[PDB]
Amino acid sequence: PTYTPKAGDTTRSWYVIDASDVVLGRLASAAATLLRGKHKPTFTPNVDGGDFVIVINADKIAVSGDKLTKKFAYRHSGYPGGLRKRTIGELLEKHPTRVVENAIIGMLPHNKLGRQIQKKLKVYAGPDHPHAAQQPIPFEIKQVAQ
Amino acid sequence: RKGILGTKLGMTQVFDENNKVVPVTVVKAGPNVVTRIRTTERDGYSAVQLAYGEISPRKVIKPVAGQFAAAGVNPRRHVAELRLDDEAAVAEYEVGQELTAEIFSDGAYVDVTGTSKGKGFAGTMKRHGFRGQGAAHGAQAVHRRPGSIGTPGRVFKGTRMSGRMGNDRVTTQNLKVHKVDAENGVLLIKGAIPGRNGGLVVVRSAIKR
Amino acid sequence: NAAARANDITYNRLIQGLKAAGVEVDRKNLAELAVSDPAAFTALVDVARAALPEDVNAP
Amino acid sequence: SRIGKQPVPVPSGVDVTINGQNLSVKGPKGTLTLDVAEPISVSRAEDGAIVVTRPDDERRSRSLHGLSRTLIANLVTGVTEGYTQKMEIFGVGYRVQLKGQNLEFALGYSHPVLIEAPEGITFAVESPTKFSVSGIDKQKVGQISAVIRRLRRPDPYKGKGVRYE
RNA sequence: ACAGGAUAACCGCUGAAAGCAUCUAAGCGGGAAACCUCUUCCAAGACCAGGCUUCUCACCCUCUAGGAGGGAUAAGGCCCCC
RNA sequence: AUGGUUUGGCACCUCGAUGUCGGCUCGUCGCAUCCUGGGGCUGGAGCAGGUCCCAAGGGUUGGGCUGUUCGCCCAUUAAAGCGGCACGCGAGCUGGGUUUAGAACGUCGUGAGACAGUUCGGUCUCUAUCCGCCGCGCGCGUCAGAAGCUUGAGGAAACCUGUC
RNA sequence: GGGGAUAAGCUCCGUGCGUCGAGAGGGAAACAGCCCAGAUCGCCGGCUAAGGCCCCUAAGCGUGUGCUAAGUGGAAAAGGAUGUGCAGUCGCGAAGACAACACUGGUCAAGUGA
Repeated sequence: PTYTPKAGDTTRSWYVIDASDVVLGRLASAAATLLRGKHKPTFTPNVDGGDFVIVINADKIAVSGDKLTKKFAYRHSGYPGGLRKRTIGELLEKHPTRVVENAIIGMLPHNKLGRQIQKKLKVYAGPDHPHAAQQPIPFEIKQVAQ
Repeated sequence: RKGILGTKLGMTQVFDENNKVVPVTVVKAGPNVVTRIRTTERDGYSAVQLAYGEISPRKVIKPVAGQFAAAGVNPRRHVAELRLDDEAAVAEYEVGQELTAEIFSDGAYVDVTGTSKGKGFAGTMKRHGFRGQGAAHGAQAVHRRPGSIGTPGRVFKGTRMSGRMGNDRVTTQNLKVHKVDAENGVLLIKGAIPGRNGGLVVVRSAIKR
Repeated sequence: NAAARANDITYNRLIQGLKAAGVEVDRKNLAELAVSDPAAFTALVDVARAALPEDVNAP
Repeated sequence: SRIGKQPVPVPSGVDVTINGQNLSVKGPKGTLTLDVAEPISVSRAEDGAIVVTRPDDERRSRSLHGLSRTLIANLVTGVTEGYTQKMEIFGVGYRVQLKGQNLEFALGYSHPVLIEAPEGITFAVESPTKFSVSGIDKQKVGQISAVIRRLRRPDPYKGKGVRYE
């Protein structure tokens, strides 16, 4: 029958993605694919056999159009009139990592498995990360030509 | 911003030089000893920690005794933190330094912070000042109940209904210090400060005035 | 698809090349090869590449 | 477009430094720094000028080309001789004079009015009724001139206040 | 409340396309009880479940020695009591 | 052209039950702004207005008459806003009006009787299962067991105005 | 086609018109009546229909030539409007065109107007 991963089959590797001057949606989709484990031939929707992803230079990220000042990030507290909105500009200048985190999180499934997969994403506004001990492999977003 | 820990003693009456009456609350701004310095390079924020009250050394548990010994001072009953703005402000305190009442001056404006009295389980009439319904003209057993609660058929969050009341930290702003008695370490603060007699309060320079 | 993109080819181009090359192995065993024996899958990718036209977008 | 194609002459005695798009100029009146838009490059022509070269003819670049040229011209003429704005009052009882570095007017308000002099500009008052400001950057001079102009609401009836020459 | 930031209507500065002009398409400023801070309070079940410290910092037995189970303790806590 | 806030039209929804108006108590939202805030032109001299853009943070009175909403009036006020939400809210209250049985007047009917005509009187049931909401605990978790002091992501509250 | 205000998820007729009723499966987010297609049962085989191929979500961040700056795409009218692409005309013009400094003269320097 079809191959199925066992207890000790999954192996993880660490990729670090430099978000300087990268389109937000492109980087978000690439990181979501990496987290999901879609690039592995051993992929299985049941298991989170993905890889850990580190995103540095989150504040240098690229947003096209005039979305920097016209795209809103919404949140409701639950109390009446508890709706708060921030454009990507102030969100970037206050919590730079949150824009990338939200974008990446929106593109991966909303199950409990998605919640477990989210644990494997680390983003940083600076040019450096504290995960040098794992020796992440630099990752570049290429396109397979057909 | 200066600050000190004190105890509410009670309220009394005094007269100023225009013969007007001033109702003053007496606060025992007792001696405080600085126990710890919070620094940005270590804790991420600048603040100073003060100890107040007298307690028997056989009453303090071992962790607290160890902390006080590491500070280098004998244990006190109460410990609290004063949050400053920057390192230049916290440079003037050092561990073991004693603060007494005279850091304040006559006529200064202060911010007293205390824990309000407990009122227990209180109805909306008392907890929120709801106007009642009629006591006559046919009203049937609704003399004190809230009434309506008011498409989705849902009681929205924040409903001002009955519940426990009191026992919350309260700050009263822009109180004037009528007199600073240095002999007894007593502040005479014009007005009413939160909490019961014998409770802990924090006296700080006003943030507004 | 995952194993083919590991060999720098898309799934659809791979399927077209496999069809043109005449190999009659199905998707179940293609996945079995991709999981179990990567060498065979790589060889199949090469033969599909050979069987493809020189300009796939040509009319 | 049309104006941009003409290189602006650079006087010999004024130093021009080009660092990619960061352009800095040291003149007798002082120094000013300008940043050029990215679709256009500027190279100092060896004949004592700078070249405003636009390589594209799409709307953004074609509109920015002449703007960049005239901005560079303004920068060089402001670093060479500077810029001067002349001002005055109309009406009666309106007095103006310079108090050190800061400007004080008595337009008739119940309080004295002071204006703070920013960097790069200086106030000249040779008469209570008329006076002037001068600087090395045209934009700042214009902004401060308008600010001082604002001290009275417009008078279509009597014309009491301040107006340019 | 004071003060700061970004703004609305609006007032502007510096100017192109469009040799002039144009508060504008490049830019730069002012501008409100609205917005973000600022004041008061809750808040790490904030599952990214945080931080600074301080205290205890050890003793058995069983199955089979892989892990587990049981017992007795320290710092401390609770019950009973006022 | 908008809206379904007014009367409508349809009868898709319920007749093995979806309370009908006002009032009280408690809300929440919109801005098509009544006051307060910033503006502009004035057929704006100043005062004061006219009209218009931005602006929803807070505030927006007490009585007489009527069951009333509506409305008129009396005193004020900075102002006495317009609307949505089963024309909000009766397992929260009222029962004055409407809407049973008693009785009378006018009118219609030979008569029993009748009148989107009037008048007086006339039972408003329930121990909260679930969601929701206000408070309070128990258990477990946060990679040994504890204890002090805390940062705060994130929320909540408050925001009025006059005279001199 | 009639009635109604050619308004209704209004009502009434005709139709070798359809579907549902009595019809699963795939698509349209969900969605009796729309689109594809009529389920005898099993298969861890293959090709396709409608609809689709950045991630959710299977398959294209496909190839070539152009357009859009409005997040248009991803709701709507009378009407208003120096946006822009293409094509067609005409007016004026190196005898120097337009601007700048009603109609005329000098500088200037190619396009300038509907």
